Amino acid sequence: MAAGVKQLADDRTLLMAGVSHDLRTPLTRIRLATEMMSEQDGYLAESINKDIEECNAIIEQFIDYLR
Amino acid sequence: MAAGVKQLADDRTLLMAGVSHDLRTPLTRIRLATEMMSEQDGYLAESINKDIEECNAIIEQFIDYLR
Repeated sequence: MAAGVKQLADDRTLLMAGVSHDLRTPLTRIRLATEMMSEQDGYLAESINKDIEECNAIIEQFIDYLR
Repeated sequence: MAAGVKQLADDRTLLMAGVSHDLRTPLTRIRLATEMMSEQDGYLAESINKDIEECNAIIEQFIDYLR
């Protein structure tokens, strides 16, 4: 295949296992951190897992221009 | 200037204001969320602002191959 392409792939799988793999370990430790005060004020606990949901949206929106 | 370049810039300033701008709003809300249990266990509070410090390191290391 003649074309010359070295920056048109390996980004969707490299951006998840690349950044996610590391940003996924902090929500777990803090899962229990906020889970503790999640009783005196469950609010925080969800405020975390929620920022995580937005973390997945930002990854697909910022990856939309990395193909 | 003859060369043809459309993917060799606008990435360092587009990756900070691009991703940071959004990932910086969750540490503030949680700044107070964990700040609450930061007394019954300040540990968590720092566990957050710390993941943030690593958030800046990961951005410069993942940006090192985006020039």
